[PDB]
Amino acid sequence: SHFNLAPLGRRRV
Amino acid sequence: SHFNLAPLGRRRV
Amino acid sequence: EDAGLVAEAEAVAAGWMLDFLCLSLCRAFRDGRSEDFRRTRNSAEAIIHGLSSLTACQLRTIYICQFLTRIAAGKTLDAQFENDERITPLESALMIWGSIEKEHDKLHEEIQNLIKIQAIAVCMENGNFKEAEEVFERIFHMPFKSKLLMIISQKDTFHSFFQHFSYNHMMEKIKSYVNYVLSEKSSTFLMKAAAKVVESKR
Amino acid sequence: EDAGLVAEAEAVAAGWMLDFLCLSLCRAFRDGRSEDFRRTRNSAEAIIHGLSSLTACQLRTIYICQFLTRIAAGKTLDAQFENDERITPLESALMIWGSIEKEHDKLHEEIQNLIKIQAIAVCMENGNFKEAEEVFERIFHMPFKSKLLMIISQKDTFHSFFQHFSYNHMMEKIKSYVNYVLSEKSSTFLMKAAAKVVESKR
Repeated sequence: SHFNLAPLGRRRV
Repeated sequence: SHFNLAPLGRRRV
Repeated sequence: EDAGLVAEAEAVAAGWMLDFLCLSLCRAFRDGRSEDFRRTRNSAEAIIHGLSSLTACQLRTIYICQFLTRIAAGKTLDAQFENDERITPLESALMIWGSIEKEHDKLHEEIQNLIKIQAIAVCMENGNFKEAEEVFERIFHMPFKSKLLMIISQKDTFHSFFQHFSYNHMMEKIKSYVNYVLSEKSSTFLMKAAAKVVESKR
Repeated sequence: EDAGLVAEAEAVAAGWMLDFLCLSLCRAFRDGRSEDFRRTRNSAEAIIHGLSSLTACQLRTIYICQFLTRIAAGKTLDAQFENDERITPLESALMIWGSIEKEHDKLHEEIQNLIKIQAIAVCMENGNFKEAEEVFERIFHMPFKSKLLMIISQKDTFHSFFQHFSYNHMMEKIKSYVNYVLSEKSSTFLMKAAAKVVESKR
């Protein structure tokens, strides 16, 4: 994937 | 709301 | 002052980018380049959200971009463009069309009528007769109100009436309008400067 | 040809907008204007997605924007910037930092080390010692590897070591780098032309 500047989604913390 | 060009979400059809 | 002058320069550039993106969006719409249209739409939206102030001219530009996006999504009945989820894409386009500060000439009226008709037709072509009647109630006026009511009542999805006032007919009239917007801002700064650079290389 | 020349003009303008947005993103980062940064980030992202081709220079610009966005979200441990959900924002920034075609000078090394240290520290300040160790394992090299291991093992979240190699320290070094990027592209077309318009009015 992708040239994302913003997050791709939420991460499991 | 907002000056949206894209949809705000999905519609109930 | 320094920071202020930078902020002003940024406002100026934002205005240039908005115009350029509108122009690009119109061309993609005219050419039927769906993916380019989607991407240009996202860019235009981001630039608009980034504006901290607007002039009347920019508001018109915004409406034009919103109008085309709703039209492009005319048959996507599951797309929600308004806070009120009941409003279909074409109904949303109709509202924007009626808000734009522009002359209500023949073309304006033709487009208005075709959108009203297709707003009902797209629902019927999906077999959603209940929703078609609901769209009718919200919209309705024109000389075809009674005929549309009857067509909906009889569930005559492919009535000859729609053959004439078709989706393609609606699209061609709007493309005619787009050609007008195109010629009107083909001279905006950003596009003009870029064209100059391209030519300055030939 | 006509359509081709328009397409080239659009590519040229897109390149101008990318540079201008990078500059604006850097300034917002430097000034701590969080909302402007977020909006400029969304605009830059849209423009990037709209590019159909890239030059080495533009790739560097993209990396710079990605780097700053990860840094700005350094303490947002629930933000997923990579396909692999295990990668934290600072670890993502670290990877980008190590990819950018730039000289590995003293400042480069200072930033690299501070990011590695804070990637672990932010997890510990959240009480996530298991995740801190996992970040350590993925990252680890530097002369502080053994000390970090010990700090993690002893759960010494506020160890004096972190007081020196703090988040603020990391941010100030990166802001120094931003000042460099800023001066390097303050002369890119769009910004220069806009500044000229603003001055042409004074």
